[PDB]
Amino acid sequence: NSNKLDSKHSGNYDYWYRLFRKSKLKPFERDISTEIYQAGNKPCKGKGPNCYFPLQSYGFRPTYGVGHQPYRVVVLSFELLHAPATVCGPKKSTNL
Amino acid sequence: EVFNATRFASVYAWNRKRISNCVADYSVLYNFAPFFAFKCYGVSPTKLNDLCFTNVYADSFVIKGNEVSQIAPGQTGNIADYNYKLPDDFTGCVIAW
Amino acid sequence: FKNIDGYFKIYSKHTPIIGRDFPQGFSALEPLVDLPIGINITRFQTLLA
Ligand SMILES: *[C@@H]1O[C@H](CO)[C@@H](O)[C@H](O)[C@H]1NC(C)=O
Ligand SMILES: *[C@@H]1O[C@H](CO)[C@@H](O)[C@H](O)[C@H]1NC(C)=O
Repeated sequence: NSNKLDSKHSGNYDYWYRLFRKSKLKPFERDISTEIYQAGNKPCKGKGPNCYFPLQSYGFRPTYGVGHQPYRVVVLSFELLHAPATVCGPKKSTNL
Repeated sequence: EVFNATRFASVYAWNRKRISNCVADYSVLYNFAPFFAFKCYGVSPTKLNDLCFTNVYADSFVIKGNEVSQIAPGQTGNIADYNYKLPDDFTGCVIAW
Repeated sequence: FKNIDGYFKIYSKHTPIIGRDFPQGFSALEPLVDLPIGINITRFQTLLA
C-alpha cells in the first residue's frame, strides 16, 4: 500500500487506466493509445454521447477506503527454462 | 418506461424500480439517451448482453451537472451524504443525459 | 526471424552454394542472436546499398 506518495491534499488525478478496448489483451502486450470507442455505427471522433474516451482518470486521494487505496503493485517474470542464466544468489566455487 | 418517463423524481426521494422477469437488452438504452456519463464499476459498458443477473434496480432522479460526477461509490458531498449515497461495493452502472 | 513471446531469434548459415537460386540440397540453420525485443511487429521491410 502506497498512500504517502500516491496521494496529496486536493487529490491527484495523474494516473490512468483503460476501460474501452475493441478486443482483449494478449499476455504481456502493451496497447498505449488514445482512440475513442465506437458505439452504434458512428465513425464519431471525440467526446460525448456514444463517443467515449478510451481511458479514464485513476485519481487518488489520502482519504479513501481500503479497497480504494493507492496500492503499489510490481510483478516479476521468470524464465525457468534450459538456457544460460544471468542472475543468482549466494555462490561457492568448489573445484570440479 | 423508466427512460420515457416525464416526472423523474428528485434526488431526496429517489424512485426505485424493481426490474424482474424480462430480457435486458441494452440497445433500447443506447438509442434512447445521448449519454454524457455512462461509467460502470462492476461490469463493462460493452459487456452487458452476455451476463445473466438475478434482479435489477433502476433508481432514476434528475440532478445538477457536478452532482453527476458526485454520484459514484466512495464519494462525498451534499448529495452523496444526505440525498443519495452509493455503496463502495456497487455492481452496476449510472447513466446521465 | 521470429517473435514468439518477444525474444527475437535470428538464424543464419552462410555458404557459397551452387548459386543459381534457392538450392535443393538440405542445409541447416544456426541461430546467431536471441534477444528479447518484447514489442509488437506487424510489417517488414528491407534496406539496400
Ligand atoms: C499489434 O499490432 C496488431 C496490428 O497492428 C494489433 O492488431 C494488435 O492489437 C497489436 N498488439 C499489441 C499488444 O499492441
Ligand atoms: C419515447 O418513446 C417514443 C416511441 O418510441 C420515442 O420516439 C421517444 O424518443 C421516446 N422518448 C424517450 C425520452 O425515451
